Amino acid sequence: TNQLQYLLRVVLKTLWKHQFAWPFQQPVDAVKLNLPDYYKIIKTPMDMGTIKKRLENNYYWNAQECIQDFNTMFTNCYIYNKPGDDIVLMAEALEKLFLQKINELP
Ligand SMILES: CCNC(=O)c1cc2c(-c3cc(S(C)(=O)=O)ccc3Oc3ccc(F)cc3F)cn(C)c(=O)c2[nH]1
Repeated sequence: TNQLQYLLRVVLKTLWKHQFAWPFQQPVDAVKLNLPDYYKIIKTPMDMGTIKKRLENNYYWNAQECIQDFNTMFTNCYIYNKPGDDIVLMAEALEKLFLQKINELP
C-alpha cells in the first residue's frame, strides 16, 4: 500500500496548501497562545506536521491509523473550542475537504 502513498501525495498535500491549514501545521503552542488548560483537556494532541512526519518516517501500521490521526486533529479542535469560533470553522472546512479526498481512497 499504496493507500499510504495517496494520503501523503494527495490528501496531505491538498490540505496543507489550503488557506486555513496554517494553525494545524504544527502542535498547538499553549504557552504562546495563553491556553494553560489545553494540555489538561486534550490528551492526544494531533496536527498535520506530526501526520506528515509519521507518513515520511514509516510510523503507521496502515492508512486507517493515519485517517484516525486526521480525525483526532479535527475532534480535538471541537472538544477544546466553542462552536462558531474561527478555529472551529477553519477545522470544519478542512474536514469537509478531507472527507472528499478520502472518499476517492484506493
Ligand atoms: C478557546 C481558545 N482557543 C484558541 O485561541 C485556539 C487557538 C488555536 C490554534 C492555533 C495555533 C497556533 S500555533 C500552531 O502556531 O501554536 C496559531 C494559531 C492558532 O489559532 C488561531 C489563533 C488566532 C487566530 F486569529 C487564528 C487562529 F487560527 C490551533 N488550534 C488547533 C486550536 O484548537 C486553537 N485554539
